[PDB]
Amino acid sequence: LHHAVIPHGKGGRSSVSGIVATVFGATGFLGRYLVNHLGRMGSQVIVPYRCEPYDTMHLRPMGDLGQIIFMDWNGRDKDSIRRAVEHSNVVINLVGREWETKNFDFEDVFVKIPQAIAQVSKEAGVEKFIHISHLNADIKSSSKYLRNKAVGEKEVRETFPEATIIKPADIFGREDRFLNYFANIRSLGKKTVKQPVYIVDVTKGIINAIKDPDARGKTFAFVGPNRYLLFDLVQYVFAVAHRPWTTRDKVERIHTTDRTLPHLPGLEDLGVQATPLELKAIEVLRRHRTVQPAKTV
Amino acid sequence: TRPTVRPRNDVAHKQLSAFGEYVAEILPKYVQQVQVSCFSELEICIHPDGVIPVLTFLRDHSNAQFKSLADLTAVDIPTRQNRFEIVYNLLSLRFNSRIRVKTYTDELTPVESSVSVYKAANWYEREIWDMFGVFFANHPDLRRILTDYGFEGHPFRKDFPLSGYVELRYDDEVKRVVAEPVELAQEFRKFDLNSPWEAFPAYRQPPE
Amino acid sequence: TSVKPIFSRDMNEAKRRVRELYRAWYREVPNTVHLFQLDISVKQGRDKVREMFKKNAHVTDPRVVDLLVIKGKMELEETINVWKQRTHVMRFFHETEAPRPKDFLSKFYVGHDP
Amino acid sequence: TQLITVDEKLDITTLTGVPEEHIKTRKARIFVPARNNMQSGVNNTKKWKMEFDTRERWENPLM
Amino acid sequence: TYKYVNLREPSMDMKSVTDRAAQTLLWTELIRGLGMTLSYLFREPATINYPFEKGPLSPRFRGEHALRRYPSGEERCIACKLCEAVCPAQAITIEAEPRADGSRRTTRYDIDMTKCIYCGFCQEACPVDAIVEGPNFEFSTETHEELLYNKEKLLNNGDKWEAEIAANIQADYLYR
Amino acid sequence: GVRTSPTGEKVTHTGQVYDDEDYRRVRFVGRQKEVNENFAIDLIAEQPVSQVGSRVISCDGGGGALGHPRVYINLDKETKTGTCGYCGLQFRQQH
Amino acid sequence: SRGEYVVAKLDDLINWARRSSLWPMTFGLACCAVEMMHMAAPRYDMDRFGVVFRASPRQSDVMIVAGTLTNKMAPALRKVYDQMPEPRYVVSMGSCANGGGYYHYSYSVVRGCDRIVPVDIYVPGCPPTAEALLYGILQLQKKIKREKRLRIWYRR
Amino acid sequence: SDGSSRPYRCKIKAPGFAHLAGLDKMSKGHMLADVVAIIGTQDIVFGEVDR
Ligand SMILES: NC(=O)C1=CN([C@@H]2O[C@H](COP(=O)(O)OP(=O)(O)OC[C@H]3O[C@@H](n4cnc5c(N)ncnc54)[C@H](OP(=O)(O)O)[C@@H]3O)[C@@H](O)[C@H]2O)C=CC1
Ligand code: SF4
Ligand code: SF4
Ligand code: SF4
Ligand SMILES: [Zn+2]
Repeated sequence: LHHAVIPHGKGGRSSVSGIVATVFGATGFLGRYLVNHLGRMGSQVIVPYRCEPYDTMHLRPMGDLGQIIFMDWNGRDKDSIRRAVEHSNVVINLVGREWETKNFDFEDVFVKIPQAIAQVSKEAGVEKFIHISHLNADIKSSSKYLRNKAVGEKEVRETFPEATIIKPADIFGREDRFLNYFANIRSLGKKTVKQPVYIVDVTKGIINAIKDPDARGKTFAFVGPNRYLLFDLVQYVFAVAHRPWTTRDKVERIHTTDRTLPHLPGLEDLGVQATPLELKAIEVLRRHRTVQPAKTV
Repeated sequence: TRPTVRPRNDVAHKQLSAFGEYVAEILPKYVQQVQVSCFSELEICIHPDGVIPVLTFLRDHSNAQFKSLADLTAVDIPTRQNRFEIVYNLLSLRFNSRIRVKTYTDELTPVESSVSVYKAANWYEREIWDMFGVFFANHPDLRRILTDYGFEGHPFRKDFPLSGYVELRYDDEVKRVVAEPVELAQEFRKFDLNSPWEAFPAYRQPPE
Repeated sequence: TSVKPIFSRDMNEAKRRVRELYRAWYREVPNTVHLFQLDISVKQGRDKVREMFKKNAHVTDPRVVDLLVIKGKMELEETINVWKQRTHVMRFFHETEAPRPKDFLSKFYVGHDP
Repeated sequence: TQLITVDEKLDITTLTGVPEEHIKTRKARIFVPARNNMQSGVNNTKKWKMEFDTRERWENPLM
Repeated sequence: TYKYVNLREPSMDMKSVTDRAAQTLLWTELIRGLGMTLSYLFREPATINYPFEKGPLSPRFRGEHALRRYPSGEERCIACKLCEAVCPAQAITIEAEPRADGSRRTTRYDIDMTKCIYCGFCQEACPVDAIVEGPNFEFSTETHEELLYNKEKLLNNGDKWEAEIAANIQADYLYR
Repeated sequence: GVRTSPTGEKVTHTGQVYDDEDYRRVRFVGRQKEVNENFAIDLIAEQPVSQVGSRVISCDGGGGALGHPRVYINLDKETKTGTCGYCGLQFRQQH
Repeated sequence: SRGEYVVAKLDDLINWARRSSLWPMTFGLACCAVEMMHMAAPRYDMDRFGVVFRASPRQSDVMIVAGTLTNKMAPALRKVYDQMPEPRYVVSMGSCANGGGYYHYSYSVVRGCDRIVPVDIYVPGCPPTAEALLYGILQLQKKIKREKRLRIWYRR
Repeated sequence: SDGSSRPYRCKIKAPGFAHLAGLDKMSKGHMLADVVAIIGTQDIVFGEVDR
């Protein structure tokens, strides 16, 4: 343990937590929340960004001076990844897009990029690697999203033996795409069961997995405290919002039930209390305003 | 003595001493000490229980006419049991004079408000509360005026540190500015600048 | 030992003023929650009010609790009108603060703070 | 009479606004400071001083 | 020794009353204001063409801090810590040790330009004219840490601006 | 003349080089480490030694009021040249 | 190819359009606001740069934090910044909004306005001279001039 | 002054602090658009008012 990485302080903004974390794709939603949680305890965060620097502007007040280092990177440029991760002691992978594009399809964003990041981090001698996948990721799924997630997480686990794979079920928050997708529809009802998990709980679970040394090589499953049927969930969403972009893959994903994985550790094994939807739905959907809770199975 | 020393005034010293004797002999109930400084300033140290009459006398006597209120200053001296020194500064326009009235008050005991004498103090002592915690009884509207709304404690007390106990920073998770414990990037370097040698022989305290 | 009182002559009048201040705060809490479109429930805010009232409950000097009654009444009056923002109301709920270690073992692990 | 006989303990810990962590885990020290041995002056050793124990100060990671 | 402004009693005769009525109806003072605005339309404006033109400044101008050198190549500062003691904002941090040849020199001379108030106490307290509030003012930065100067940035500033700081101090030192 | 530590990072005139295991070098990648190419000890190492004929010499750094305060240097010891404490110049007696 | 050249031309067109009409929101807090008003004098004349004087905070493009940002004003400044439409830029006048400056160790002063809002251009001084803020505004215009929004959008 | 080289207490009296204290009496019976002139006629600068 080097002297510059030994923690000090009282865990405040100006303290030292001794974490050198490279967060890939930190300009998104989960990346923004992870950078906010990492910067408040006094950690060194290295953010490789592909978009405009202005879109990274909101990442500046997340920490103290010099604790967030923005640098350019490219998905198919291995040397940029070697540049980014050769000084960090933990790498977090959050790269993912909900829809395919002309330059980056689902395979190149879910298979090639995570495997390349893991291989580069393995060659650079990093200590802790975290890869974010989906809970319902299966090889034999009907949609491309879960297929590519399953293949990518298999390749990541094969490439890095100590890779901690984190599987959120479905995440709701201020800048999410689950409750904001439902409330803005003004697809249909089915028999699917889902158990959403609060974004702050996922971020705290990731941070608690960073802190402990016993979580290396595991495969967690971040699921919410209560399971909801889709019809009651969308009725609750429309009732909170005081109301009377899409693709085929999202349509398939909405009509897929959330699987149960009892053999894998969850949020309670990391000391995280799963916040229910009824305590945060008002905060999430107060923007849409110009109530009985949903029934749980 | 002539070129580089400020000249001394003696007729103003005599007139201020005469008026101090006149005040001390005209209100023996509340006056405790009367002093005239070297630079011709008169200070009257009186009891707190006469905060209202004495100043009212200076507001309404024919020979005083201290119509204007200049200052309302609180001085915190922790080594006394009455650690707060409330000081009024009065200005008389007819006779063109300045006077200083001093009283002592600790944390818990209140002092009667001087709003009915000078209305300007209706703001001034309000700030005193917001800086010292000295309660002013029968004040019309006494609340904080300078510090933050959620501020705990009083800053100008000598046991209060220079930097506060909380700092404000914006958090995106709660989408709000929030208070956190203070953690400075650089500690305020305390400079030991007191000379170990005696400076003024005429100001020497007697030994214990 | 004889002192000048502020508002209350003895402990009973200070207790009565404590009761009246708590009654006014309990009346205000739902209106404060609704006015600032707060994220908390009514019972959580009343629990916070009770927690402050019982945290500041180990002092028996009538002048001290009289001054605390006056300061709480200033807080109540500031919440009567729209003088505070959402931040000043939410400051009482230490939500963004990381929970400090309390037991001896975790305090030994994190540093030298007793 | 306008005077009340109070024999209670003079405690204003709840009026100063200090958090509890800095009124129970701190050690106040009342002492007369020692004369600086490189000087013969003793004017700084005439008043009692109140000080607090030094807590943790670390190095800034940036600079 | 006192003059009564706004204590001019208006004339009550027919001439002044009729003239005031004509002023009220015909807007004569408004016509005077229009004439003044027309006269001030045609004057040449005082707009200097920045950055191709620069404002008038004095040799005593206080700007970016810099560390000077002797006319032999050696750094002027002797780590006497007067500037960090006189600094009202405590922007100057000095850490020193005796170097290889035994000379008393600095190892860390940090000026926090975001803390500094540009008061010039360091440039007058310095007994060897090492630190100077130089003439540069166009050094706005895009990042906060670029305004946190170490010893190397100040020495580079001194090496960059010595050719004009020496002339300014030569023109100014007889007033000090 | 500066040196080069074998991590690729330049050496300051103080002697401060980040180690191979120091993460703070991530603040330099994509940017540059600003150092001074004119070392003060090397710049004064090429100054000649002034030979005078007086036991006590006086130095003020040149220019009068634009130099350091005037200091007197004794040159009795012929083993070591008398070096000024402010400007670093050294004087030698001919005898 | 055709697409990259076309989006580059459109990018520099909209970039010139945005950088040539920067409408500010002046925060009249302290000394540096008076220095801003003296930069608005006929000698320096911001208005020839396409920069209007004293625009409403609901239509402004840039905000100049001139003065000390205390604890009692930070929620108001954050509310004003959140109300101002995208794209929004922040220019920091003085040492007060840079790092607190004189009042860095005061109990009720926010140590830099970077802790409340993202800050693009830091202008040093106490107060910075009027031509120094003019150079900072020109630096902000050059920072806008090299923006690559449409090229990144086409590449993504 | 306490005898050392530092001031014990230095109160700043503002001319505009007492001038703003009379603002409640200043604008009694006037229109809401007159306070931009009642503030104007008193040289009120918010530096020395708030210290
Ligand atoms: N729906 C959900 O919330 C869930 C998400 N996950 C997984 O969590 C991760 C994070 O999700 P989320 O925050 O919602 O995603 P976002 O779409 O919000 O953010 C993705 C981030 O990665 C970058 N990025 C995306 N595609 C590429 C690419 N081809 N090359 C380079 N950079 C790229 C984006 O850059 P830019 O700034 O240009 O947009 C952005 O910074 C993903 O891997 C996702 O699959 C898991 C479970 C549930
Ligand atoms: S100009 Fe004044 S405030 Fe700035 S570094 Fe020098 S002494 Fe300090
Ligand atoms: S006052 Fe001058 S010689 Fe002394 S430490 Fe400062 S810069 Fe160096
Ligand atoms: S930086 Fe200086 S000039 Fe500007 S507001 Fe602060 S004290 Fe005033
Ligand atoms: Zn010399």
